[PDB]
Amino acid sequence: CPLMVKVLDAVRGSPAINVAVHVFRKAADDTWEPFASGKTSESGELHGLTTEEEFVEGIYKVEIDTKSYWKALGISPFHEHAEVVFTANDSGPRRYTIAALLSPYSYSTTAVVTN
Amino acid sequence: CPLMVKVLDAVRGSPAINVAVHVFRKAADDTWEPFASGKTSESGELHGLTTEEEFVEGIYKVEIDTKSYWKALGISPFHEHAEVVFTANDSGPRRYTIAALLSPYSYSTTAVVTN
Amino acid sequence: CPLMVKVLDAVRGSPAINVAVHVFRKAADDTWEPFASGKTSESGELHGLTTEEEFVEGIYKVEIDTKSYWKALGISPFHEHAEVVFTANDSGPRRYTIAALLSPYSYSTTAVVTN
Amino acid sequence: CPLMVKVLDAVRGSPAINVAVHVFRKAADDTWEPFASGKTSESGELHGLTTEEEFVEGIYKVEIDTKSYWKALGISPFHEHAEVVFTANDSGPRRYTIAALLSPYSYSTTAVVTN
Ligand SMILES: O=C(O)CCO/N=C/c1cc(Br)cc(Br)c1O
Ligand SMILES: O=C(O)CCO/N=C/c1cc(Br)cc(Br)c1O
Repeated sequence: CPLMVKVLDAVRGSPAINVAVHVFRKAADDTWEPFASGKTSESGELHGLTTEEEFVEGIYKVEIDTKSYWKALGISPFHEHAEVVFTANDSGPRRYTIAALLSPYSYSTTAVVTN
Repeated sequence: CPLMVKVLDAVRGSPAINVAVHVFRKAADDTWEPFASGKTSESGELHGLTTEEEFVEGIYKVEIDTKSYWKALGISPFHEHAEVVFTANDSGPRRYTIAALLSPYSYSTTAVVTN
Repeated sequence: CPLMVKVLDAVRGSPAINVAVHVFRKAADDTWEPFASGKTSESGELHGLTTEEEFVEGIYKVEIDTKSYWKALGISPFHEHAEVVFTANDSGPRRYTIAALLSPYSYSTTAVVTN
Repeated sequence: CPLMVKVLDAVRGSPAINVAVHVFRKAADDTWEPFASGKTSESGELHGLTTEEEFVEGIYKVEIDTKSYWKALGISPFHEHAEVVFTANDSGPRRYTIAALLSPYSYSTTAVVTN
């Protein structure tokens, strides 16, 4: 699994479950093309978005739909979504974990990159 | 001043100076139209981007050029940029400060919305 | 002013107002001795804790009473307090700003060290 | 396993490996007594600190030795350590994951608490 997403909720101290995630890849004409999508599980994780073969070099955007998550908990948050944009596999294949820690008016995102 | 940006460097414990910042407004055709831009000051701040008159309700994006910042420091970064996407709302407080705390493989962003 | 504290609330997107903050110095017997304290202002800031004359090199602890802050908002928190422990050094810049970004089950802290 | 620690490095985008962790528990005389200790693994994780039987209600302090970690990478960081202080098991047994994301002049810590 070369691209994984993990989302945590900093208000509740829990995984952020059922968070929609959309992944896009920049095309040769410089526009964002759909690449994969899914929803976080009960553990706040999203696996199985892509394969090593499909996950070629490129610029990828991982959009985490945080606004819908908070609205469903009764909270009107600040951001529309959290966007994570990065070049992938430009020095050969890697495994990426994109993690996000969510609060209504703040989020943090990190990447863990392994061989 | 209704919209300010503050950028900090978590590696050096300092303001992030001379970071390019672009602000976009979402247009009716769903595309991002340039709105304002600048470079952070020696205090890591960018003021004077817009006026109360111009900063009407809508969806805005603040794009912080983090990749060029880390490249100048000789540190290999993960993200192409940091993106902050939000709705400006007239029902809340009048000043929006978008703050970002930068590391090579991580960033945090918060919104401080005050009167 | 060589030591300042700034506290933000990531749930409300606001300064964290009226938060108690205690500063301690490590004594020669390795115990923490009270040094200075106060409550954050309406801007979430606490200034005037010490002077350049008093703020000699040593190990200091800044304890932010986050539990009482969340209790006042009716939100169940995880931590008893946030603790920031550091060595003050005369070889670096002269002003230390200890910033903290608070959520019920998470906090971030950074140091902005400037001239 | 009711108490786990996970540490990430925000500069390198990797687990923080070989980080020393000391856990203390407040005794009836209000002093911190040693409770458990260990080091993070190649995955940045520390398991096996305690058992459900031993991990009774109390106030616990998890001290993550961040300064030694950074010094070994050639970096002189700001903090002496990251301290996480919390009441545990006061509404029955729970499972706690204490996570920390490290940068030289900043860290964030969250808790994931499960039944
Ligand atoms: O395994 C679990 O239950 C959660 C532990 O993983 N933590 C991830 C994580 C932690 C912090 Br602190 C900041 C960011 Br951004 C993260 O993505
Ligand atoms: O006075 C200064 O120099 C700036 C201090 O403000 N801190 C802001 C801030 C702190 C943390 Br922790 C995380 C995020 Br995101 C922030 O935006």
